[PDB]
Amino acid sequence: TAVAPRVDGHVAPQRPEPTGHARKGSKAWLMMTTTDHKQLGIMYIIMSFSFFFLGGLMALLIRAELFTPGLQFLSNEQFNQLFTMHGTVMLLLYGTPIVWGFANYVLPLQIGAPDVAFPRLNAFGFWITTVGGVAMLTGFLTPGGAADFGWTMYSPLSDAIHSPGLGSDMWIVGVGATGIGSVASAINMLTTILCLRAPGMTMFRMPIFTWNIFVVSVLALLIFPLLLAAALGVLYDRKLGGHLYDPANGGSLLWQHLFWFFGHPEVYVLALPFFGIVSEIIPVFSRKPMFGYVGLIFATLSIGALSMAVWAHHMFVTGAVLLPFFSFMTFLISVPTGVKFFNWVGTMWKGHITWETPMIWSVGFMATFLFGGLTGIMLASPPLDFHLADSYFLIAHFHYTLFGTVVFASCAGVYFWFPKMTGRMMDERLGKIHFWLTFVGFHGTFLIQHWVGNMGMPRRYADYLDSDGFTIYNQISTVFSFLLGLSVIPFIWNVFKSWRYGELVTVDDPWGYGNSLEWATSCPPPRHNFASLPRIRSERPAFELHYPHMIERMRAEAHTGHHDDINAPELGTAPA
Amino acid sequence: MKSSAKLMYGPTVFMAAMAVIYIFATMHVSDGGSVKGVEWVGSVALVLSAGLTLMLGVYLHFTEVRVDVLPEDWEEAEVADKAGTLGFFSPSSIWPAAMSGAVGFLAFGVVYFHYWMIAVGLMLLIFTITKLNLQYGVPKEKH
Amino acid sequence: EKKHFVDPAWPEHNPADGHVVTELISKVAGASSPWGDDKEFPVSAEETGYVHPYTRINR
Amino acid sequence: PAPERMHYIKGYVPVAYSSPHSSLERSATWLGMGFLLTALAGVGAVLFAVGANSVGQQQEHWVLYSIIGVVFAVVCTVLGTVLIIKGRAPYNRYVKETGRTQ
Amino acid sequence: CEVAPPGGVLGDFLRMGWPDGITPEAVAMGNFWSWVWVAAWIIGIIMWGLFLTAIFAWGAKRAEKRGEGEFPKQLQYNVPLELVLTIVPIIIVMVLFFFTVQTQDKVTALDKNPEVTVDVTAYQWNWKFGYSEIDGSLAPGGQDYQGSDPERQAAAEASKKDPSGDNPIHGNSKSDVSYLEFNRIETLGTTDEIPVMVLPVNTPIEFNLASADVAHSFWVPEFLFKRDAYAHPEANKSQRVFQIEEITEEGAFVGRCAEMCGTYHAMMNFELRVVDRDSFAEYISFRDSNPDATNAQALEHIGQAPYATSTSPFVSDRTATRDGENTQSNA
Amino acid sequence: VAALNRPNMVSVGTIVFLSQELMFFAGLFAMYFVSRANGLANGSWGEQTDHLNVPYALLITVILVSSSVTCQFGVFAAERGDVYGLRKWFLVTIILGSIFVIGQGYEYITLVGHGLTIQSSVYGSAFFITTGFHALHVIAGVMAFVVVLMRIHKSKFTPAQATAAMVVSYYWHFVDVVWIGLFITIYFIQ
Ligand code: HAS
Ligand code: HAS
Ligand SMILES: [Ca+2]
Ligand SMILES: [Cu+2]
Ligand SMILES: [Mn+2]
Repeated sequence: TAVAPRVDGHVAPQRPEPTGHARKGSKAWLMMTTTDHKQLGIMYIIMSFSFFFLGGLMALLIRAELFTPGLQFLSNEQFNQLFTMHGTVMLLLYGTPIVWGFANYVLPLQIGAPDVAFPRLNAFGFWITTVGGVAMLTGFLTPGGAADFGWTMYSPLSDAIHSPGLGSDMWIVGVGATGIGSVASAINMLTTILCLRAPGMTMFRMPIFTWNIFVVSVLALLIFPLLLAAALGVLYDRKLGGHLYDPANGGSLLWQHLFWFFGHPEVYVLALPFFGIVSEIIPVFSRKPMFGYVGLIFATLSIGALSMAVWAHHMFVTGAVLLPFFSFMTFLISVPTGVKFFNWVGTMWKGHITWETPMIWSVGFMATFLFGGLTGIMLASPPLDFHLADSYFLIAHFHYTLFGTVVFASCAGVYFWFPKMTGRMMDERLGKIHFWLTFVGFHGTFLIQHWVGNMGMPRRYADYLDSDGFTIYNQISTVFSFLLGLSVIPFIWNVFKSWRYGELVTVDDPWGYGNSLEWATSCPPPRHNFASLPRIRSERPAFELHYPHMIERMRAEAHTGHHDDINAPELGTAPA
Repeated sequence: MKSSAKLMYGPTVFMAAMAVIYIFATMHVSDGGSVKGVEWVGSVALVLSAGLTLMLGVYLHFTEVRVDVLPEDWEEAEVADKAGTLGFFSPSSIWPAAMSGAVGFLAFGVVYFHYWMIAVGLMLLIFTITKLNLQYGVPKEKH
Repeated sequence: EKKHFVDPAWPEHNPADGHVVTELISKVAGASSPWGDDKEFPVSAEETGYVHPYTRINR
Repeated sequence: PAPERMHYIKGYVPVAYSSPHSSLERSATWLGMGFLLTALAGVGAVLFAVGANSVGQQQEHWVLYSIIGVVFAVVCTVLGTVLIIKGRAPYNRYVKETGRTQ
Repeated sequence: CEVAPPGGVLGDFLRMGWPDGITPEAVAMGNFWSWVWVAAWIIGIIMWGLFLTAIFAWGAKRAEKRGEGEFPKQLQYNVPLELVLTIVPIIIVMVLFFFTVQTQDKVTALDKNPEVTVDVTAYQWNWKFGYSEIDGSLAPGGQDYQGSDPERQAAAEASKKDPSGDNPIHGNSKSDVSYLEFNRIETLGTTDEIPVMVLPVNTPIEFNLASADVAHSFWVPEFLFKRDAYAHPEANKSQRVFQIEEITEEGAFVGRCAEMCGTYHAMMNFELRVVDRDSFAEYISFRDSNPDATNAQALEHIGQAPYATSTSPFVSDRTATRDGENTQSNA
Repeated sequence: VAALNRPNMVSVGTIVFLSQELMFFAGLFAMYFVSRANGLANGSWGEQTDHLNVPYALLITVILVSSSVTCQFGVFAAERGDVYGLRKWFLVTIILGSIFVIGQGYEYITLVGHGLTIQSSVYGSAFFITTGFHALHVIAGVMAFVVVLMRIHKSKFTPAQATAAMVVSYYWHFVDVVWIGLFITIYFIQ
């Protein structure tokens, strides 16, 4: 390794300015026209969370109407529209765009890139995602309302006869446009990984988050065009009077196969990047590496593969699918998703854990997602799903999984990478208030709905009779739901305060023990990310950059075995 | 590129296996709780899902079989080896947002199914796509 | 030689080295610049062509 | 020409899972990984056939399902374990030739 | 599973609110359920305990106090343990799947001998039940009874092709209703009447599902089982039949719709009422004797309550519903 | 050495994109094959396959594959640095693809003119959705060639404009290949 000659009159790069100080009119026209992955990342993130609050509104309304038996303020149509558009907003206008926002801001920094492969295509992906959001939500502006069918849009309930209103077509084209955005972002991320890496960073020196974005990018590439094709088939039936989705054609199970082939890989597309974020966060606040790094790569790759085999476990109660095939392969897709916890526990095993805010959020994620996955494997056996399918047990499952990933772990990412986005720290007092409001609210909302579903309350029920015995549980669940809704008040105020008067970050790595390469540059990064690059010889370059004396330990203790690597002779024929 | 090209062969093998298994199972395996017959949607989707990874994997393999030892894929590369021009990247452009709005017009024209709206939407789209592709080619003004 | 035309704005090239660019392969990491690779920047304000106006607006 | 090994001084220990001799770059490993993953479908088929015959079902065809399951599991296992070991040949001779395990 | 779960409060905790099961298939499913929950709570205990260990033990404060230093041991790999904790999941999953195959094939077989057959017809938004076959040991007159209603059925068969010449769907008319059933004795549920469909105890039953328009779901929580009623079940490749070896206990049990079918999806309910075997024989004889007798008249004719007990109809007033008044007390 | 040769980024992005349209047409192949399965289960699929004209589709296919080799000669000219050759061959490709779409239009007017519409049957629906999405991709390909030609009109022919040509050629090769799949499934497998 060469030693560069020191030179005279050297001065370090000038650091860019933090947020809050920006002068009037600076962002307005820049937002319209920018190609910077950093601004597009921040815009993705803010847009997704805005839609998150907008969908949680509808959720609170649903929970209000279930508080007591009867239709106190909603009708039947409006309740149907409400659960439909809550689910749609939460998956396609929060989860996928926030995946791609975190990816856009962080991934070029991690690989040591200046820019993404196709910057204007990146900007197009963002703007078409926002257009899709508008297209979906404008159905409420018609007198008939939004779409009534759930976000799964079964057939023939979605055909021209059984759903005449135009809100359904608005749902269709908006979901399609969100698919367009998802694929543009995938092309960008994948090509940027393939082409623009810093010298020394091979594929097996990238962080865990980058590998996860790799696999989900190929998943999205694989699945979102199929969604668009099937949705256009539905629109073809409706506007052109086609016959492909008729029940006499077998058009119900046609739609179910096409949809869920798209659909389960989409929930894995949401899960894997936030597994990535947690794999970024925990090694920093443990002062340890990521335990089982290469095997963790193989786990992510196996999830990317197996995701295409397990699609039809959402169809056990149909009397149409091959039960043993998909039950077995569902139990198989659970195993590499289970290796994650063992790696994370190994990372924390006898480490020196500092309980900052993002670490707290990550451990809350693990605590919730463990229960979500336990619930899932019991949904994966048919003899249990025959009772639990389309019950509130299923609602409890998929909330315990999604709220673990796209909410808990996404908030962990916010608290973790707020310095790199702003050059300012967030308020830790409010951070923990937000954490505990969220924790109490979520567990008290959704934990009792397991019993509510097991007792025989189906999903998507506007009203029920008080003789059914559900009322007490719905009441407990609704009170804690309103608590969960209150959890965002300190969060919004913490982002708003800290962006504009928060504690200034003076150093390039405020947490101290940053592993990945984004912590080897300024806070915030310059326009082109890097005013200088270190040497890269590990999956944690910034750590070997900040702690030279540690490399001796970092390299020697890395394996359990007595392999005697230090005693070897000089390998190169010459240093030339 | 070299490492990343090999990875596409894992999913390809697996999905080819699952496609053939799914096909001859769904036509062969009897059951009480399910009907017998080849289930075409999953069949076609699994085979073309293997085809996607086969396409991209064989292309990236066929590419890396004729690329030099770049500093990116070299375990001990020095930073100074990558010095020089890196590439052209657009500093800014209005046309992505214009394309998003054009697509929005088209999509709304479909949901309402006004044919003039579909026409105008396709014109907005093709015009803005052309302007994006012609952004850095517009000749200098001449008298 | 005349057995096929080559554009004026094409760069210097050695036929033993393969094409300047081909479908799978290029000589630059990102995209290729629309101003030509054989051009270098910055130039001088003279050959920029730009004449900066002088304006005075009445008060 | 193909590249020569990297230079390492005495007392230096790298981490290089994508070095030239690293099998993870060799492609036969990755096919063998795919076949190792595929082998579990046969075991699923065996458990299915056995358990469906155990409760008095699939009696017409359970022997064939179980046989195809075991031969699928076995051929996948042997093909994958040899595509792997073939892929790991260069690293084995490298460790035979040089002092590092990394 | 064929093993009874643990007893007492442990069993009540483990099944976590599952019905007890009025049929043998339900008992099997609930047993498998209780046992997998024992396993799941064990796994959750150990993993949550590791997380709480990470909180209360491996903190940095305690390490700094006992003189541990700046950094911990930087161990990145234990390759044997990685293999061990890879395969342990797999070999517990294998036993899970073996018992899954067992319990499933117990539930979903057709190796039974139905003595009553029900044709079920969901529509937007109610049910129509009808007795398709009865066994001569249980039917009127002591002879095997087939409940097909010939002319009302022949109309449905005639619908297969429209005589006006449209016929786009593979040769059939769009509105073909041939696949539906039109039995003689039929219990048509209405907005104001819950369909109380009557079955015997200790008798193999077959259910033959279908829908007239969209996809519905026949869910009975006390069977611990549901299946979807699709229109054109043959074309949709859907197994339309289901069978239970017996219904173990007489009573009155509720059943619901579980596939979102539209606006009034919450108002599709029915009552599976289970009576003594001879009481069912007398019921079906009475309705075979009186084609114009309502279902409530026959329920009264064999001493049962006339109207649904396990649920009730819905108020059907968008205004008055809001104060809690949602039954209409048509009983 | 002058410089190390490395992957063409724009070609990589184009192949990652042409991965998308394969899975786009996968759903349409599903909507075709389930419909075919049910229609042959009735024994009534062949009551609309007789509307087809396999010779006309075959000459159509000849025109499209000819255009596909035309744009390859154009890409050869582009990589040589030859702009006039690229103009020539891309124009002939535009012409042959235009002939393709207008012949497909004639076949559509023929099949509609003697009965087969979208609503006439499930067959007509599957036929028109599949062949219609493909025709729209062909029209987009002709648009792309046109945009390339005005690009090499307005700006100077550098290596950048050459890569811009190469990837439109990628796209047209893919469209042609999808027509091979459509042709065998629609007119021969039927
Ligand atoms: C982020 C979003 C989601 C994730 C992640 C997720 C994870 C799983 N899900 Fe799911 N889910 C189902 C099964 C699973 C399984 C097996 C997993 C796996 O990821 C879970 C494994 C994950 C773990 C993290 C495992 C724990 C870790 C360890 C280390 C365990 C050690 C023990 C072992 C290995 C042995 C297991 C044995 C024990 C006794 C514990 C099934 C069927 O098996 C259905 C359809 C059924 C129906 O229609 O009702 C379903 C339905 C849904 C829906 C549809 C809702 C709708 O219709 O709108 C959504 C949105 C959703 C989200 C998500 N789900 N899920
Ligand atoms: C990412 C995925 C998901 C998340 C997160 C999520 C969150 C919640 N869910 Fe959920 N959900 C339910 C309850 C909740 C509640 C109470 C929350 C909570 O997290 C929501 C509270 C969150 C809030 C966030 C509320 C505060 C509101 C604010 C703060 C508004 C102000 C806005 C702004 C923008 C202020 C600032 C202004 C500026 C200008 C800056 C229930 C039942 O209680 C059902 C079953 C429905 C049924 O009938 O079966 C359900 C159904 C679903 C379905 C299936 C939909 C279907 O059946 O078709 C999906 C996929 C799903 C996903 C997700 N859900 N959920
Ligand atoms: Ca209420
Ligand atoms: Cu799933
Ligand atoms: Mn369902």
